[PDB]
Amino acid sequence: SVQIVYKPVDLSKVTSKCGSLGNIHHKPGGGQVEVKSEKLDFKDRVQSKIGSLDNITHVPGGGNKKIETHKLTFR
Amino acid sequence: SVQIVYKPVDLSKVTSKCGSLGNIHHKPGGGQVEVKSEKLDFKDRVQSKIGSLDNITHVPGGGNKKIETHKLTFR
Amino acid sequence: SVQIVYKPVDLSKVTSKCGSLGNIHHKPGGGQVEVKSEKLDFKDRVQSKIGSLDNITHVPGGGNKKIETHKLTFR
Amino acid sequence: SVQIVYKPVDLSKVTSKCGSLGNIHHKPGGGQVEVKSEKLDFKDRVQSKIGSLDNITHVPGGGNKKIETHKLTFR
Amino acid sequence: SVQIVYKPVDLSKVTSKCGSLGNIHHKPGGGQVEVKSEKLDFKDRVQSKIGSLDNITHVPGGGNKKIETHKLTFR
Amino acid sequence: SVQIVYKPVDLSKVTSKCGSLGNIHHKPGGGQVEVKSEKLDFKDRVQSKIGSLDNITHVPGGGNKKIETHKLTFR
Repeated sequence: SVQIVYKPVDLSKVTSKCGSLGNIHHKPGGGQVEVKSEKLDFKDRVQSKIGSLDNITHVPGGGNKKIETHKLTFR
Repeated sequence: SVQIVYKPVDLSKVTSKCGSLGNIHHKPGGGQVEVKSEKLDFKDRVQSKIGSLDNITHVPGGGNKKIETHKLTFR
Repeated sequence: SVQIVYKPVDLSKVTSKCGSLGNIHHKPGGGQVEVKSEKLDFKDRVQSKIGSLDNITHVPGGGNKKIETHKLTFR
Repeated sequence: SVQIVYKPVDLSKVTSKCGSLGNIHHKPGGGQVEVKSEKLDFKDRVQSKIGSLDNITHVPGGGNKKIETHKLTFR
Repeated sequence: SVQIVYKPVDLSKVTSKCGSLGNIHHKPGGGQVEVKSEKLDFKDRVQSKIGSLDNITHVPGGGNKKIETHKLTFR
Repeated sequence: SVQIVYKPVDLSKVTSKCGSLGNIHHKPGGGQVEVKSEKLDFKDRVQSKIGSLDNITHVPGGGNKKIETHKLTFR
C-alpha cells in the first residue's frame, strides 16, 4: 500500500513600502528619422517598422510577484 | 491500495504601500519621420508601420501579482 | 508499503522599504537617424527596424519576487 | 521753468511653463495631543490654541508675480 | 511755469502654462486631541480654540498677480 | 530752467521651464505631544499654542518674481 501526504504550508509575505514614486520621463525617438529608398527589389516578404514603436513606460506602485507551482505526479 | 492527501495551505500575502504615484511623462516619437520611396518592386507580402505605434504607459497603483498552479496527475 | 510525508513550511519574508524613488530620465534615440538605400536586391525575407523601438522604462515601487516550485514524482 | 517727462517703458515678461504639478501631500498633526491642567490661576487675558490650526497648502499653477511702484513727487 | 508729463507705458505680460494640476491631499489634525481641566481660575478674557481650525487648501490654476501703484503728488 | 527726462526702458524676461513638479510630502507633528500643568500662577497675559500650527506647503509651478520701484523726487 501507499500513503502520500502533500501538505506544504506557506505563511510567507512579499511586501514593499515606497514613500513616493514619480517624476519619471521617457522620451524615445526625439531625433529626426529619414529613410530614402531607390530601385530596391524584394522577391519575398517584407516587414518594415519606422519611427517610435513598441516603447513602454511601466511604473507599478508595488509590482511585487509571488509565483508558486505544486505538482504531484503518480503512477 | 493508495491514499493521496493533497492539502497545501497558503496564508501568504503580497502587498504594497505607496505614499504617492505620479508625474509620469512618456513622449515617444517627438522627432520628424520622413520616408521616401522610388522604383521599388515587391513580389510577396509587405507589412509596413510608419510613425508612433503600439507605445504603452502602464501605471497601476498596486500591480502586485500572485500566480499559483496546482496539478495532481494519477495513472 | 510506502509512506511519503511532504510538509515543507515557509514563514519567509521578502521586503523592501524605499524612502523615495524618482527623477528617472530615459531618452533613447535623440540623435538624427539617416538611412539611404540604392539598387539593393533581396531574394528572401526582410525584417527592418529604423528609429526608436522596444525601449523600456520599468520602475516598480517594490519589484520583490518570490519564485517557488514543489515537485513530488512517484513510481 | 520746469519740464518733467516721466515716460518709463516696460515690455517685460514673467513666465512659467510647468509640464505637470501634483501629488502634493500635507499631513500636519497626525500625532496625539494631550493637555492636562490642574489648579492654574490666570489674572489677565488668555489666548489658547490646541490641535491643528492655520496650516496651509498653497499650490498655484503659475504663482508668478510682478510688483511695480511709480512715484513722482514735486514741490 | 511747470510741465509734468506722466505717461508711463506697460505692455508687460505675466503668464503661466501648467499641463496638469492635481492630486493635492491636505489632512490637518488626524491625531486625537484631548484637553482636561480642573480648578482653573480666570479673571480676564479667555479665547480658546480646540481641534482643527482655520486650515486652508488654495489651488488656483493660474494664481499670477500684477500689482501696480502710480502716485503723482504735487504742491 | 530745468529738464528732467525719466525714460528707463525694460525688455527683461523672467522665465522658468519645469518638466514636472511633484511628489512633495510634508508631515509636521507626527509625534505625540503631552503637556501637564499643576499649580501655575499667571499675573499677566498668556499666549499658548499646542499641537501642529501655522505649517505651510507652498508649491508654485512658476513662482517667478519681478519687483521694481521708480521714484522721481523734485524740490
